[PDB]
Amino acid sequence: MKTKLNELLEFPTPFTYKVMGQALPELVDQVVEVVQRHAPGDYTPTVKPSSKGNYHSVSITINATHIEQVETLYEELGKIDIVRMVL
Repeated sequence: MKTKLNELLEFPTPFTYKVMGQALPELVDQVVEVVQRHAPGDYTPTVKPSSKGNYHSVSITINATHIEQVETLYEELGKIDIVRMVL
């Protein structure tokens, strides 16, 4: 595929990302749902206590076949109105 946004080189590379922000219970649900719909295989975000129970920093693993694909996947899981961010 060649769209210069979700697919171009067609090569699934390991993207070590960290979605840090507010502690969201649906974060792991959207992380595995958006990472599977775009890249083959199920993945999850390892949440860790960074500052408090209200704010959590998770490490999401993703094998997006394109560079910009992992960017849209982060927006799909981090679309909450609260502070959402990714490494």
